[PDB]
This record gives sequence, structure tokens and C-alpha cells, in this order.
Amino acid sequence: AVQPTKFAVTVRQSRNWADAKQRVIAAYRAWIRAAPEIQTMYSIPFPVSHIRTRIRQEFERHRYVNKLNVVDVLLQQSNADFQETMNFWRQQSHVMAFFKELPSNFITGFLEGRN
Amino acid sequence: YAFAKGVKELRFLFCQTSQHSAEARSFLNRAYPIMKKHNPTIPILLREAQGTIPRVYARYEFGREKMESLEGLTDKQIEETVAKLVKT
Amino acid sequence: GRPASAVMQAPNRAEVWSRSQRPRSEAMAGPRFEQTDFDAQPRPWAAIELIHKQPVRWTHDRIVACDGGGGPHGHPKIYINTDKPEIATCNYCGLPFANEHHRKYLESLPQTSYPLN
Amino acid sequence: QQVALLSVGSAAQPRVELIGEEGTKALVAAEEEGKEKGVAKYLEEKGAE
Amino acid sequence: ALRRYPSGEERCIACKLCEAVCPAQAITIEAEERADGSRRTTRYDIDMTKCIYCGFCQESCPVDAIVESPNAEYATETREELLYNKEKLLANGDKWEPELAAAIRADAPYR
Amino acid sequence: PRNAPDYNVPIDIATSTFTPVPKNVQDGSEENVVPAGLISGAPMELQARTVRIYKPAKPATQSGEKNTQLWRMDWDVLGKGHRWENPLMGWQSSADFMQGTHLTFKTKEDAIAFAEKQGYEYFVQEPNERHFRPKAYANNFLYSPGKLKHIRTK
Amino acid sequence: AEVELTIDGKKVSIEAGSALIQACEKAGVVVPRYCYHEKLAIAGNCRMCLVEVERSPKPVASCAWPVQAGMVVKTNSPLTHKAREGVMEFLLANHPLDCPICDQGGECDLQDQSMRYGADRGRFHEIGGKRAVEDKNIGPLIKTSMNRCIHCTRCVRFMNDIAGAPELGSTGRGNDLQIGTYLEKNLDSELSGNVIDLCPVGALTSKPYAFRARPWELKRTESIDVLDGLGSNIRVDSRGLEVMRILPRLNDDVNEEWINDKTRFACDGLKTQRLTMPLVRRDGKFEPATWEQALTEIAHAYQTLAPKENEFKVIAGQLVEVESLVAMKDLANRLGSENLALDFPGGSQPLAHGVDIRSNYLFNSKIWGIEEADAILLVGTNPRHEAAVLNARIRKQWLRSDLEIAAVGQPWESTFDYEHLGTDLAALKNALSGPFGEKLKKAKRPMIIVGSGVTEHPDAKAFYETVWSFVEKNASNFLTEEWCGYNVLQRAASRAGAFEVGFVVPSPEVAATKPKFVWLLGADEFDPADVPKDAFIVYQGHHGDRGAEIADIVLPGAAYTEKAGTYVNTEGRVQMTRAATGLPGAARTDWKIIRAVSEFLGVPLPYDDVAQLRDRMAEISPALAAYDVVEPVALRHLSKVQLVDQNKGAKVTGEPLKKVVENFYFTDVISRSSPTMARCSAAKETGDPRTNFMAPGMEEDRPMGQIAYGA
Amino acid sequence: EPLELTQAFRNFEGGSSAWDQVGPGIDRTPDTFKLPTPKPE
Ligand SMILES: *P(=O)(O)OCC(C)(C)[C@H](O)C(=O)NCCC(=O)NCCSC(=O)CCCCCCCCCCCCC
Ligand code: SF4
Ligand code: SF4
Ligand code: SF4
Ligand code: SF4
Ligand code: FES
Ligand SMILES: [Zn+2]
Repeated sequence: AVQPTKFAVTVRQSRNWADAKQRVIAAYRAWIRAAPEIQTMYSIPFPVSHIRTRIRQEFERHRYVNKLNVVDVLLQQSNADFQETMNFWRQQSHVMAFFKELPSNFITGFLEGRN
Repeated sequence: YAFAKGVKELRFLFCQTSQHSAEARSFLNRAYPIMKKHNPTIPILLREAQGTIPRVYARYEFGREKMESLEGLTDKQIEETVAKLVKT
Repeated sequence: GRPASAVMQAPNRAEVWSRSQRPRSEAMAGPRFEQTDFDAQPRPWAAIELIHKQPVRWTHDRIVACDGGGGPHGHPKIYINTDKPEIATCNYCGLPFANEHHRKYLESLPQTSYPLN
Repeated sequence: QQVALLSVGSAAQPRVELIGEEGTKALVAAEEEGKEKGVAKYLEEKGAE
Repeated sequence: ALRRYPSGEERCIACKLCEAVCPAQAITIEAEERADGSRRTTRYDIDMTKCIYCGFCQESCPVDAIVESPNAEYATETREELLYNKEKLLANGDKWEPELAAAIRADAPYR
Repeated sequence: PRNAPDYNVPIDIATSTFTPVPKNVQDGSEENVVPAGLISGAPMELQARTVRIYKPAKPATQSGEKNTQLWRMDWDVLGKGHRWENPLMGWQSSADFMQGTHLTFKTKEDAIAFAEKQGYEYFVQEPNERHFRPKAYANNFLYSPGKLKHIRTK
Repeated sequence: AEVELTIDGKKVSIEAGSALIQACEKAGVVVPRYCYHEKLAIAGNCRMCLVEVERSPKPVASCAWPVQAGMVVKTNSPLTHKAREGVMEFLLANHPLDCPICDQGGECDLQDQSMRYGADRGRFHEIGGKRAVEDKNIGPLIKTSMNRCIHCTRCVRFMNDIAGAPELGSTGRGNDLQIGTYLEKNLDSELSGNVIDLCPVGALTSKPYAFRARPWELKRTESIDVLDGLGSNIRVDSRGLEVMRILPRLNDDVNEEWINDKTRFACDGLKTQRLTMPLVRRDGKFEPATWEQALTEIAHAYQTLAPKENEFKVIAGQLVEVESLVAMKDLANRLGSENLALDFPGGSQPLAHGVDIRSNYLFNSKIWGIEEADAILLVGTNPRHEAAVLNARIRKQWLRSDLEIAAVGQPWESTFDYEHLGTDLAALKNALSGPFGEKLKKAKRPMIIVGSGVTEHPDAKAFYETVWSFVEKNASNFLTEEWCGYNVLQRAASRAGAFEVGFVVPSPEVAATKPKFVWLLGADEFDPADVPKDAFIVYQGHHGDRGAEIADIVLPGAAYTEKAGTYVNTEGRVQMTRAATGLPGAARTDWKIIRAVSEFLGVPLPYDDVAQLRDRMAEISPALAAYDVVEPVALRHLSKVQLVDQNKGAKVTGEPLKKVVENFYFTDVISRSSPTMARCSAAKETGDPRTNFMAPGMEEDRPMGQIAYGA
Repeated sequence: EPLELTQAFRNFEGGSSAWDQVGPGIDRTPDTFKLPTPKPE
């Protein structure tokens, strides 16, 4: 067959919640380990602290998931997004599209038009 | 025996069905005539809809409002339940 | 909107011919028209003026056929009743027809829509 | 209704006669037995033949 | 190009068939009854940067109004020059009518 | 707190000045519902927007009834951004990316299940049913012992 | 009983005396039709519904064949294929080749059933040509193109039976039979535009709609009509920014596939005199304002005036929805006001019927109840100009049954027959004491209908006690286990919903307190005495009309084709609109405007979203959360208190009942701004049957035509 | 950026036929895969 690429990971299902628990930590660790390496690959002018902050928030939005089959789709997406980033397939515009650098009240929203 | 000065409207939410006991309809059947005669200037809005837990609202001055459920109350217990609302 | 080539709706007609037609003077204005040759702009002739210079095709038959005269090149063949004392018009091309039974009435009207002759 | 086609045959090659009435009640059973037990179960009890 | 009858009347009657069949939604048409009660377009736009030049619009015309000219040399300096309104399309027919007629004459029996 | 606009909902690359404030979004803790809208990739605007689930009524202009057969799911028009006129040609612009989309379902339940799983807000209207009544051609000619209430004309 | 037949091999049951075509719609079997309509009499003319039936030498018209005990019917046999192909050949032989110039294209039964049931090619090529007939003038609304007619008779049956307008007919004979009026005369019926939709083909089309749209480019929105009190179910057809036409849609409980002309043809007033920006009156001129500098200018005025209890006054108009009244009731209540008026005359004082029991102010026997009605008394209402499609239902029940109608009030030209009993309360008192009261007493399903004009009258106090006293005297006829003889008819969409939540002046003590800050919530027909000259006037609405032009500040709100607002119709049905388009310019949603100003005035309202306000709505009356349905009044007999006990000593004046609708075409801001209604009124004033009366088109006296429509 | 369109997509799907144009078709199953029919008497 054709060779899987450098960070290609075989798609496998989580055995139990302990499996998923350990994989999510492995994925979060691997992301924040790579933040210094992302910065010089993509010439990020922000410091690495901001990059790791964004990694933390992406993981935090899936914090309250209690379904193995939703976590494994999520562990799939991060694996592909990690592989995509580390092999430098995406470019600076894609990585900067990921950093964003709604009205806070009804009355603020009303006065400007909806938002 | 009219209401206390300050009650701006009464609002009963009950249902036609026996799903909830007939006591609110029994109290309103008897109360609403005399409880409207003694003070005609106040709206006692009788509003009903299928599967509505019995309940009563008193709206007071400057927009304030008090709610109390009528669920499980009897035609007498419901009477004092409204009575504390319009007596002060 | 200095020249007449930027005001007149068409070379053959000055005013608009539809309810919703934006006047030329209201559409040749703005920054997009500040270094522009107005007479070089597309300014086609109004068909509403042209069709009404056609003279009436007189006929004795109750019902006339119009296919646009082009054979397959024209338009779908239709039939126009000529019974009202009024010039009957083809709905596709606007050509005017009248019935000779109204020749005396139409040649009495103070004005008309198409040249009777 | 593959178990059914195995039970009683087909308009081309019927298995048993199904003559008149009392054959219809067998006809529904062939469909009913298919809906209650499938092909693997059908081959299990009839055996290997 | 938009074409006219031998009398100078527009052939277009606003049926909207070409707007419907377009595979690229490059045609926008608005119609009304004209001052004389005629069914005529008020808007007629072709986005020449959306068009795919398939000819489906001239295929569907009931009255041979919309045609594609034999002209290919009309390259422009800006894309606004490629947004044709009814004023530009009638002007195209008014200029190109002798070929448009000779092409239809030569190609009509096969249609 | 009783269906409240949450003003701390995070924004993503797809939020514009026409995105509604959301009452709630899926997070994957909800019971028995697959949180598809959390993992679908659609923006959060899809969970701040209510859909309409209904069977289209027969058009007044025709007697055919094939477009009444199924259940349709559409996206409601918002107050701003649905249409505005382009300054150049007068074409009608838009900022609503759901305006040209609709889904079709076999039953009402399927539409609810899909909207629940996608995180849509959703409103259902029920179809108005025809009231049956026998129609007899012979009613056209019934005898009248007294005053004719109208003169039938066929 | 339901007899049993087999259609296309499948078994179907249906009541005997049904048409065989009817048994087909029950059996899910499609049968082609042109002349047959479910809402009309069977005509038998088209021959497109011929099917095969056993023991039958020739094909039978399925529309006109009575279902027999055990028939076997084939709708898909070689006999039916041969008949449908042959009848299509006949209907298409003198039909004009005008599918490109016709407004029925893409929505045509003749092309859809020609494509499905006819041959692909015509065999008609005669050198003699096709039949051509001349066009006709039947008023300013219905453009004629009569070559297209297929002689189905749907419009003549509708005009004569449904609408009571016996001017349309079919003169002639043979292939020269022609639908039209003999004399060139206008069609005078408020249900007129319904023949446009009934017309299978585009011979009878809409003048305002002509050539503007095609059906495939139209977005379809299922909404509610707000131009009267019935809440007719409509389909709103939009092409982007603009509404194009208003169609009826089926609701047998409400409108029965019909809408009136004002509901239909006033949509062109949704684009003409709109409010898009806040205007502050400065030095006698209206200048544009930012929303902030308009709400601040409002807040400053309120702070300066310091209105005590009930010097804040709110008047609500015909088109206001319940999300606004419930939001405005909560704003005024926290400002210290209970002064919540209504736009009609007498809308700023306590009403003769109260609002405690819903049965006081509803159409309690349903609109569907007229389907059974045996005796109907009318009290001060013209059912034609108030509820035009409800007026038709009365006629329908009258033609097919022994229904007796009498009325009290101003005589009106009617589509049904009735007895005029008088014009005032003395006449009504004799009416009930006399033969019609005994007719009302003796009948099953008796029906008294009070119009909202009575509630506007000097003697509504006395009228409403007189009627209810008759009802209470005559229960077990009027107040049975399944019947309610008492009805109040509303002619405005906002008014039953206003009653539903108490948006009404509670006492004359409130009504006697002169306000200094008046909000006109969509109010434009307000009496000049209900608005102080020195009060600070705020107008909220969508049209620049009588209300906006006397105000100090105007706030642009939404119209009903651009909001999702709840409306309660005259019988207490709770319905919601659906926005067909977005908001114009800088207009806002009305309940958001009211919520926005509650910030500036110092008392913000708890809700920030429509769901939070609809939760508020459902605990004012929980029926407002049950959409599309009518809740039954549990304590029905409690209606005696406000109707009789509260209305006993009334200074009766004897003034006769009035005609509250002077001009049907002009009843609200949208209608008064419609060019199409302006032509309807002007043609009706002079009788010009001409189609291009104030419209584009050539005429004999207009050789060159005109671009102007409505002038 | 969030998607704005100078001209919004025009969905002409609402122009679909109000009448069903294809019908049910035909059955073409061979007799060898149909159940038997009980012959009379
Ligand atoms: P502790 O017991 O608190 O354990 C914490 C965790 C997070 C494990 C939770 O308790 C937990 O089990 N929750 C459910 C699992 C979860 O949080 N999510 C599933 C993991 S996949 C995921 O979250 C993917 C996030 C997005 C992709 C990775 C982030 C990086 C994105 C790109 C960064 C920058 C690139 C340019
Ligand atoms: S198809 Fe041809 S005639 Fe019809 S609207 Fe389009 S251009 Fe005009
Ligand atoms: S040729 Fe161009 S304009 Fe005509 S249909 Fe094709 S893409 Fe549209
Ligand atoms: S009614 Fe109009 S669209 Fe239908 S077939 Fe006739 S001409 Fe064509
Ligand atoms: S005008 Fe229309 S409805 Fe009337 S007979 Fe002709 S086709 Fe039928
Ligand atoms: S539908 Fe039965 S004949 Fe016209
Ligand atoms: Zn012609």
C-alpha cells in the first residue's frame, strides 16, 4: 500500500473511558509540547503563551462530554489537525485564521442593529 | 368585603379538565360574582387552558406581582390563599 | 448629467416608459460617472416609440394570425380577435390590426395609437 | 421472505400443492416463520440438507 | 445580444425562461406592463463573469431574443465592464443584427 | 435561567454582525441526544436560530398536491441581513447562509429528531385538514317548494 | 353510513352520496380535473375525470358519479389513458400559444396535466386557425385574456354561489360560448380576486401582479392576514426584498380557501409610505434621529413631565400583535399607568363587555359553528364589510338549509336574505320579544352576533345586558353542553388579543385622568378627543399616516409581513405570523422598541428574547402558548356578571346603530397606502369597468398610455 | 470572513411540479422469487 505520512495515526475506537481519559491527556500534552515549534514554523509574532492558551480553550469546549463515541470523533479531529499542522501542510494564513485576536447586552445589541 | 387598596388586577390560570381538582373552578364559580361586585374597578382575568396548573396572580402598584399556585388546595384553602393576597 | 446623452432615456424618447424604469439622469450620476464619455455609453432606441410608427394592418376577417412574419424566425403563432372598435395589437410584437368594419369609427377619433394609414 | 421462498417454493417451482383453502393458512405461516426466525435459524433446525 | 423584430420592437417578452434554465444564475430579469400595456422587461442583466457560455438561454427562447453573437473579442479593463444591463445588450443586438440573423438563418432548420 | 440570551457564548470564524445571540448551545452532556451540532462543524449561529417544521399547504393556483406530501424544514428570516440591494446593479445581496436551503422529511418525528440532534431551535405547525362533506351533482337541481334563494347558472 | 368500494384494486370506505372523485382523494388515487372544485358545485363539463367502472358502457365523470354499493373503478386502464389523452387534445386545440406571455406559467394545471396525461405532440394544424375571442372589462382588478378560457365554469359558480355576485356568466353557445358579463360592467364583490386563483388557466389574472413575477422564483411563507379580525390563513409570496402577492391557503375552521380583496390586493401598500428611521419633531419639522438620540429624547421628555398614575396613556391600533401589548402593559404598569386604550371610538373607557371571562368578547360558537346555525340574529354589523369571508359562510349555510337571519342596525346590501328588525335598542327589544326571538328560542343552534360597532356605541352598556339576558333566559338552547349562542364579532386583528391580556381601560377613574405622555402603539384611527394637544406624543408603527404626522417622535417598527407576532382572532384562535422579509431600513421589532425604552426610562423589563416574553405571555393567559387552537371557556355562565350585573342602569339615549365601515377599501394604514385599493375605491365611485382605469395600458382616450399605476 | 454574497443564490426549487410525473412504475420480479398463489377449490 501507500505509506502513511509522518504523524498519521490509525483510527481506532476508545476501549473504555480510561482509554479515552489517557488519550485526551496525550493529545493535550502533544499540542502544548509543540507550541514552541508551531511558532517558528508559522512565524507567529505572539508569544507561545497565547498559542497554548488557545489549545487549552479548544480542549475546554469539549470538557463536559460523557459519550465515548463523541470523544472518539473529537480525538480523530485533533489527530488530523495535529498531523496537518506539524507537517506544514497548512500555511500561516490558516494558522492565523485560528487566532481571532456578539453584543454584551440587549441594549447594546438593539442600538447598533442586531449586534 | 372588597380588596386592599393596591391590588391592580387578579389573574387566575386554571383548566377546564379534572386533571387538576375542580376546586379552583368551584371557588371561582362562587367567588367571582361577589368578588367582582364588591370592587368592580379591578380586572379578575379568568384564563384557562388545557393542562394548566391552577394558580393566581395579584399585580400591585409600580408593576410588582405576586404568584401562588393553587395545586392541591381545596375550595376553602384556596379562599384563604387568595385572601392573604388582597388583605393588608 | 450635463449632456442630453446622459438625460434623455433614449435617443428617440426622453421620458421613461415603465413604472419602475430608473431615469437615465438618475443612473448616470455618481462617482462612477465623473470621467466618462456619455455618448459612448450604450443608449439604445426605445421600442415603445418605434412599434407605434407602424401603420395598421387592415383586414376584413374576424380573426387574424400573427407569427412575427419570420416563419420559424418569428414568434409563436397566435390569433387576434378584431371585433371591438379599437386597434387590436399582437401580444408578442405589437403590430397593429383593425377591422375594416371600424374604419369609419377609427378615422373619426381625435387621436389613436397607430397610424391608420 | 427468503425463509418463505424456502418453506413453500415459488409460483415457478412450488414445494407443496397449496390446494384451495387450508393452504392459505400454511402460506401465511411460511411468511410468519420468516419474520419470527431468519435464514440462519431456518437452516439450523432443518439441518444441513 | 438582445434582438429586435423588423419594426424595432424588442422581441423579449419577460417569460423568464432563460433566467430559469441558466446553469450559473447569471441572468436577473425584472418585468412590468409597459406604458402601452405591453409585457416588457424593466431589468435585463447578464453577469458575464458568472456565465458558462453553454447557449441554453438561446435554446429556450420562445421568440429568438437572447442570442450569443459570433463575437469573442470583447476583453475589458475592469469587471464592472462585464456586468451587462439591458442598455448594453440591446446595443449589442443593434450592432450585430446582420450576423445574428445570418447565423439563425443558417442554423435554424437544425433547431 | 429560563431561556436566557447568553452573552458569554464564544464566537468563531463564522460569526458576523448578523449572528443572533444564542440561548444555549450543545456541549455533549445532554441526555439521549447525539450532540451532532457540537461536532458537525457548523457555526454556533445554527443553535441560535429557529427552524420551521411543517407540511407545505397546497398552492391556491393549482389542484395538484405533490408538494404537500412531505415535511419541510426551513430557516426563519432574521430582521437584518436577509436581503439588501447592491449599490451597483440593484441585485439583491444577502448575509444569511441558510436562505436557500431546506430539508425534507417523511414524518414529523424525523424532523424533530434531526433538529434536536443538530441543536436547532424549532417550531412546528400542524397542517390544516380538509373537512369532508359529501358532494352530489343532483343537489344542483333540488326541488324548491318556496322562494328560489338563488338562480343557479351552471 | 360509509359504503365500501374498490378503487384501483384498493378498498375505500366513504359516506354514501359522495362523488366518486371524493372516494379517490380518500384512497390516495390521483384523478385529473379542471371543472371540479371541492368548494363548488359539480359541473361535469371538462371530461378529464373519466374513469372505468364495471357494468358501464362508457367512461363515467368521477366528479359527478355517486358512489354505489360495491363498484369497481379503474383509474389507470387503457380506457382512462385513451380518454385523458383525447380530452387533452380537445382542450389544447383552440388554446392560444401564449405560455411565454401568460402569468399562469409554472403554476398551470393545464400544462401539468397536459405533461402528465396528454400526448407530447399536437395534431392540430388547421389552415382555418384557432378560435379567438375579444377581451372584456370586468373592473380594475381582473385582467382579461379570454382566448385562454377552457370553459370550466369555476368562476361563474364561485361568483354566483359563493360570493352572491350574479353578474358573471357565459353568454353564447357552441364553440363561441364566452364567459364574461354581457354588458361591460365592474364586478362588485369583496371576494372577487378569488376567481383569479380558481381559474385553472390565466384568462382571469391579477392586474396589479401582471408580468412581474414567475412562480418558481417566489419564496412561499405561510402567514396570517391581519387586515381584519378573522385571521385568514395566507401564503405570502416574496422575491427577495419585495412581497409580490398574497394567496389564500386552506383553513376550513377559519377562511375556507378564500380571502377578500383587501386581504389580497393591499400588499402593494407594504412598500410605499414606510417608516425606516426615527424622526424627532424639531421646530415643527421632522428630522432624522439615531435610535439612541430618539430614545434619549423620549426619556428626557418623560423625566421632565413626571407623569403620575395614569398620565401615561397608551393607545393600540388594529395591527398590533400580542408580543407588543404584553410588553407595553409591562412598561406602563411599572411606570405607574393602567391607562391602556384602544384605537376605536370608545376605546379609551371601560368596555361594556369586560375581559374577565373570555366568553364575554369572543365568537363563542366557532366560525365553524355557522356550518350548523339555524337562526342568526345580527346586531349592528355589516358582515360583508367586517368579515367578508365569514359573510360567505353564512350565505353557504343559508342556501343549503332552512337558516333564518334577521338583523338590527343599518340596512346593507347583502349576499343573503335577512329581515330588518330595526336600528336601535328599542327595535332589538321588540326583536327578541317578537317572532324572531321565538325563532331564536325554538331553534337548535341559535346564534346572536354582536358587532364591535355596538361596543363603540353610546348604549353598548345597555345593548350588551339586553342580549345576554336573553341568552341566560334561554340556556339549554343558547348555553348547552355543546353549543354557545353568544358571539361578539371583531373586525380588527389586535382586539381579541388585546382583551386576552387586559389591554383595556379598567375604570372611569383611570379614563378621567388627563395624560401628558401618550404612546400611540400603531394607532391611527384614534378619536381627536383621546389625544391631548399638549401631551408629548410618541408614535410607533410602520406607516406614515394620521398617527405619525401628529407625534413628537416616531419610531419605525415592523409590519406583519416582517415579524413573527401572535394574533388572536375573533373566536379566540391563537395564530402566529411568519416573517416573509426582513426589516426595512432602520426599523426594529416593536416589542424590542418597548423593551429598549424601558432601559432609558429607568425600569428595564426582565425578558431579553422572544421566548422569555412568550413565557410572560403564557402566564397572562396560558392559551397564548397553545397555537392554532381555541380553548373552551370553562366557567361560561360567569359571563353574567360583567354583562348584566355590571350593566344594569344605563342612560339609554336611543341613538340608532351606526355603519362603522364607511369605506371597505380604506380601513387601516396599509390599505390607505395601497395604490390598488385607491383604484378600487375610484372605480367604485365612478363605475369605470375598464381594466386600465388608473393603470398602465393603452385606451381610446389614452393613445399613449401611462407609466402611472394607481393615479 | 463570514460569507456575504453580492447576489444571493436563487433557489428555483419551489417551481417543482405540483403533479407527480413518474407514477409507481411496474413490478418485474420473476415468478421464481414470488410466493405461490393458492389455486381455487
Ligand atoms: P481531568 O479529570 O479534569 O481531565 C480533563 C479532561 C479534558 C480529560 C476531561 O475531564 C474529560 O475527560 N472530558 C472529555 C474529553 C474532552 O475534554 N474532550 C475530548 C478530547 S478531543 C478535543 O477536545 C479536541 C480539541 C480541539 C483540537 C485540539 C486543540 C488544538 C487545536 C489547534 C491549536 C492551534 C493550532 C494552530
Ligand atoms: S427567455 Fe427570451 S423572451 Fe423570455 S424573458 Fe428571457 S430573453 Fe426575454
Ligand atoms: S449561455 Fe450564459 S447566460 Fe445563457 S444560460 Fe448559459 S450561462 Fe446562462
Ligand atoms: S393558461 Fe397560460 S401558461 Fe397555461 S397553457 Fe395556457 S397560455 Fe400557457
Ligand atoms: S374564465 Fe377561468 S374560471 Fe371562468 S370559465 Fe374561463 S377558465 Fe373557467
Ligand atoms: S372533473 Fe368530472 S367532468 Fe370536469
Ligand atoms: Zn406578432
